[PDB]
Amino acid sequence: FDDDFYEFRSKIKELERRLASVITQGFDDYDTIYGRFKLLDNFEGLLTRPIIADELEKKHIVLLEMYKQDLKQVQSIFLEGKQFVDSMHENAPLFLNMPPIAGALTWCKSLRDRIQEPIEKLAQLGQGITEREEYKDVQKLYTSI
Amino acid sequence: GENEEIIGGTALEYNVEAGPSKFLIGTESGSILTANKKLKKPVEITTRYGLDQGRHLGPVYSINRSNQNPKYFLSVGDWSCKIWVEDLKTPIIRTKYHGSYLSDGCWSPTRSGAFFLVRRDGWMDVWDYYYRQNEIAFSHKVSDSPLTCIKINQ
Amino acid sequence: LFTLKDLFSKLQESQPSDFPTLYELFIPIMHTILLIYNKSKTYNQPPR
Amino acid sequence: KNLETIKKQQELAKRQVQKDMGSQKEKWEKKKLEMIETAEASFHENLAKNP
Repeated sequence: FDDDFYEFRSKIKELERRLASVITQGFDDYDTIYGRFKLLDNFEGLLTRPIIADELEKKHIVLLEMYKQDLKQVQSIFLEGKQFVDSMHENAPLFLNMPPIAGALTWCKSLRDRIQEPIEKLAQLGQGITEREEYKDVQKLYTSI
Repeated sequence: GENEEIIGGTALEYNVEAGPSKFLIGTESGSILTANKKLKKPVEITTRYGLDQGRHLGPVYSINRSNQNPKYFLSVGDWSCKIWVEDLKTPIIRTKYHGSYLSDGCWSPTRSGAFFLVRRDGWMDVWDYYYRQNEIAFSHKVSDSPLTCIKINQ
Repeated sequence: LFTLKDLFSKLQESQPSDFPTLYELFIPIMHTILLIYNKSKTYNQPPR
Repeated sequence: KNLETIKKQQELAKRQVQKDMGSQKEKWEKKKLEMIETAEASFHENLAKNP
């Protein structure tokens, strides 16, 4: 049996390397923080202990970089918009018939809601993502926005 | 239940292949309802597309369904267009975010694959799903002034 | 004779469940064996 | 269809972990073991008294 285990263990180690390669292809595809977080959830029960976890550690760093770009991009849209909202110009962030005051609050809410969805997802990830210095830099940016 | 709030019907979609039964209605809050008219009870609001996950961040300004495949319909809410299926609650394909909001968007009557969005930035942008699902097929500046509507020749 | 009663608890088992309760019953079966060492005293071959 | 089934499993998984979970479990098992140890101790004394 011990010999039959070693044969089966080798086949599994070959299989776990093919899975890790398929996950990396599938992650290099979606190209959206949402689409990628959805992929993980499918394999959340299908993590093969440490061999997948070694791949996830690299994957976790890429997600944090993606959320910075969106967060930075929203900030740049907010600053440009904020000027137009207060001004009440034609072609403003305010969408169709709203009040010039309530429209701002609904606009601001829509941005605030966009940023807040990934954070509630990031909290669910394990492997001490909070302890990583990269995550801490994103949270500090988020708070200021 | 008991919580009844009256929310503004921002878009309406109706097709021959869907039939006179279904009327697909988009709202200000971001949800999409379906009103099946009956000769029995004067009206019924059957399905609730994106009560939970699919909720758009702004009002659903345009809905449309492909003439080739009427099961599949897209709704062009806020920054990001989405695509749905005629029973399911949550959207099948979310397509990116964009520079500024989206005012309108429609399928090609001829071709099932490609559908055209128009941004309030000024640009039109085309998503041809036959070739690529990740990026835009081609974008095109129409005017420096925003784009409030698109329509395509059937 | 005391171990034959302990073995009777195990030998009786029809290979159904057991391990759930026998894991509980093992600790006391051990506690009996310890007391057996003290009681005999002149127990020849206590290391065998 | 699949994402929903896995999302349902996560809801069921949270319960299965902390729905059948009861406060003070290991301590109760130790107290049950103690009563069996005292019973065996009384049986060996009775087996000592017979001889």
